[PDB]
Amino acid sequence: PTHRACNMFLESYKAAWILTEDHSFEDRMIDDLSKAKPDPLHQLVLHFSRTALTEKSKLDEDYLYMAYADIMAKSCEVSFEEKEMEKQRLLYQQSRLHTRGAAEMVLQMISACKGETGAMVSSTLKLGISILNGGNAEVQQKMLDYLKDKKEVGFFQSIQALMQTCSVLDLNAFERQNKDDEFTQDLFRFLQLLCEGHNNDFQNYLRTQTGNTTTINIIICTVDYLLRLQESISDFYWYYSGKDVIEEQGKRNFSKAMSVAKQVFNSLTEYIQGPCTGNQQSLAHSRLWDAVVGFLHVFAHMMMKLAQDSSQIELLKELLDLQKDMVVMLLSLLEGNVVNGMIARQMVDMLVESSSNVEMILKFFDMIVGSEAFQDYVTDPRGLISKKDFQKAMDSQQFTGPEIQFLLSCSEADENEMINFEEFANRPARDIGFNVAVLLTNLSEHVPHDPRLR
Amino acid sequence: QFLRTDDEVVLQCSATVLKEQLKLCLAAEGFGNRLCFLEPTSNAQNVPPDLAICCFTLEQSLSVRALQEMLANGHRTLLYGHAILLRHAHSRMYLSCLTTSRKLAFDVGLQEDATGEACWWTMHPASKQRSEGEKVRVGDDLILVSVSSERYLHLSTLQVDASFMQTLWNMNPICSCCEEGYVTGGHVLRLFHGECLTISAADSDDQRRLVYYEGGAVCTHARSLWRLEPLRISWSGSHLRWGQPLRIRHVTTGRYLA
Amino acid sequence: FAVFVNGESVEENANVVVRLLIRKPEGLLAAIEEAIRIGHAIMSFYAALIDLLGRCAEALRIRAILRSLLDDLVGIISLPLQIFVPDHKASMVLFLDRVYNQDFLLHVLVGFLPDMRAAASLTEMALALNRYLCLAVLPLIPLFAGTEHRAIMVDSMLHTVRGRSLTKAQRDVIEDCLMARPSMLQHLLRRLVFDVPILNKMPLKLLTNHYERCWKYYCLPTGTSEEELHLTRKLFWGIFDSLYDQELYRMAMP
Repeated sequence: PTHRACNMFLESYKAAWILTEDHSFEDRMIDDLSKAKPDPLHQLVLHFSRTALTEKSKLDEDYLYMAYADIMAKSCEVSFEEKEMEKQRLLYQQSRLHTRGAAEMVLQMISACKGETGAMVSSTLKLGISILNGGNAEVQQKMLDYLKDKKEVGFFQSIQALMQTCSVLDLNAFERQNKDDEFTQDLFRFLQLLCEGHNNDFQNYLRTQTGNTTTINIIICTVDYLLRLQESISDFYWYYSGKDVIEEQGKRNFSKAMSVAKQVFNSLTEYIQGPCTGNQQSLAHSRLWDAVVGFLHVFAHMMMKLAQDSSQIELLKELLDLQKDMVVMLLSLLEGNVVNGMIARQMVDMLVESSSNVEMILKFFDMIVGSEAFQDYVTDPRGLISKKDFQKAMDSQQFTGPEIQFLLSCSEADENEMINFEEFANRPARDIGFNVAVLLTNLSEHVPHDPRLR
Repeated sequence: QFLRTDDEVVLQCSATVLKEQLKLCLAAEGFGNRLCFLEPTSNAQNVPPDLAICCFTLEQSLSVRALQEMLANGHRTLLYGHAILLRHAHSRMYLSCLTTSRKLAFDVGLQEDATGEACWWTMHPASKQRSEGEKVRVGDDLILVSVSSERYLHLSTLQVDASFMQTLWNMNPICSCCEEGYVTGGHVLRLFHGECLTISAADSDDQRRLVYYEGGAVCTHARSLWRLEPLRISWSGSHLRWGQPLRIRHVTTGRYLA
Repeated sequence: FAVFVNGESVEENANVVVRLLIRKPEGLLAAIEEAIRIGHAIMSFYAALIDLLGRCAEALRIRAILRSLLDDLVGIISLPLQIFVPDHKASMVLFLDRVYNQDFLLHVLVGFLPDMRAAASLTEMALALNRYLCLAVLPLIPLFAGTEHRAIMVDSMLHTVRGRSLTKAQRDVIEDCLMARPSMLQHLLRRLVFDVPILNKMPLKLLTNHYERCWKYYCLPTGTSEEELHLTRKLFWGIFDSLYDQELYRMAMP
């Protein structure tokens, strides 16, 4: 082959040395437009702001807007001292797209994005996040100002439906995949950053937005995504539940979902981290309580199932990050409460409805029984002890007997039949159980004399 | 208010056969005839339904894939996606899609075990409103589909059988559970005189229609038994209360006292 | 094309596909003849349908719900009884193979009969004969009745003497040896002894080679018509008189 060798070089070299750092130009570019009746970058956005408000119905893919959205998207104690110096330079840049009209375009474009998932919309979020990121209130104020102004409806009308498709792990595809959510993960962070720094004026806006003649409720919808995510993850459990050892792609694809799940709870928190009690009242009537139930079922079992060997722990560390935050919303779904408050009593309800699920998670926390045990029978210069000797050791120093077999399996079964103690202390895991213990006290302290809780 | 695990329930269905608006129980004695058959309910008055048999206790409500895992081996609310086991209240043999023609589609009928794919039945709602993950509303449209053959639970022209054609089954619960020591409706019990209520032994010239109090003998015997039937197809299982209508089916006769 | 791929089904599609086909587009045997009398493209439709269903196969469960439609059973014979037709029979056979015991052969027939018409290569049947030769490729899998039907199939082996499909028929002959009363097979082997008389056509000598491995299995039976086989042996010496392919043929002659 001759010419074919030419073209292959055209490909691989493009895959190779073309993909590099010259693309870091953009600050030089954005500053160029920031120079000196508006400066050009302001001119630039004002154009797309025009373009987005054109009545295209089906908003056009736009290879120019797509580019400048990314351009602007990448425009963004001593460690603290330069942190503010970074945060200022961040704030100086975040304001650069803010004093200029870009704050408005993002939100506008999305209104034109409507039902579309069409790539360009993904790039807008990348700008709509980068403008925020730090929670920059000034934008966040203006970004609100735009909406009660226009009362355009089509903003949320875009987002609502946008989440209704959005993406899910959906198992049926997986088997087929065996032989997109990054955009979902992105968007909820977008919604999060609309509520970063607790804008009760704005947080309520998501609850109902009174100015719009329509009243979309993002929250109940953003929960529906979670409940929608729930079905997959729960179904994703049972599929590997018989397979014990997990596929790397399954180990990977699951993590991809957890990245999405981790984000969504954060949004639920930002809709509630502010003590905006009416938002959580909405959420209290939500099927989110059912949503809470199921993750625990995941957590009841996926967690212990991950708890078998070192290869799983990476993902197991991921799931613990998930459960960590999951109570953080559930804790924050409480933070402002009367003693026998209704919102609390409902989480009094879930723990009993999820009885066995919440039981199993706790037994994982017995782990010190994660350390002291071998001292009673250790012998052989490496921290080793035989699994049977470790079993005989556990008869006394008393963890429940059915669980005792699990510790061997949860160990390592290293070197034929012997077990290190120090390796067998990883589970890190403590943060959840802190938060659980917080939560379970937080319940007993807010709601007492409810014996099933006690 | 939502359908749940261990809820006594029956498949009410619906039909407008001829002109009669014929809703009906799906039931079989099980014993003596495992094949299921109709127990019509549109005439819940002059010709009362055999409520004793149609009752079907719920057992478990595993997810589809979850159910597939249980094959490889807690009053939970039902959800529109789980398959469900369906215990017969009487024979206790669980409901299934048995293989028999009656057209080309399998007859409904009981197993003798929790085991096997036949036992289970996915619930797909038809309505656009209803969807997966929703707590299953009482009386909403639902379509059972046997996991064993994935035929819909069809009401063939009348006899029930699984078939690829749908039928809009509806399912009103009898009752959740019971508080101990208190009488639910649909229950079978003796009525003690403080000694007990009874009838005559079989092959009496009476045709066993004469009614008696009696002590001894019968008090252990089956003829002493009496099934209460509060007069509703739906929440018949509600805790019994005086001052509400309730025909008293006798047990051994199957006759109503009158 | 959606499910059959290179051969064995991409079941991941096929399950769902059959689930959809089961649920909507619903006498499926008499209708065949009703169409044959008369329109025909609807018969091509049911044939494509069965061919489609045949291209897919807990999956053993789905195989069973497909078993709901051995209803055809001898539709292969019905399709055969129609002899514009053979394609349909090919579908019936692929379905029969994928979904569905040597007893069954007796009433699989009479496509080997039809091949007798094909031996004289000189309606749409002449255009269709090729499909029938293609049919010869397909099978490849009281006892006296089997001796009769095997006499007939052996007559089809005589019909075998397209050419690559004929090599597949040679595979049918080698299958006739390896699968296996045996003595009637020795009579058809006498037919192969006359075929040996024809040999010394070289492919018919390869038929004499399969007849040689059959002669080895018969030697196992040996350790009547056997005298005729000795005549076939001296005829093999005449084959030695007849003289690369001849070398291997000489080895089978040994």
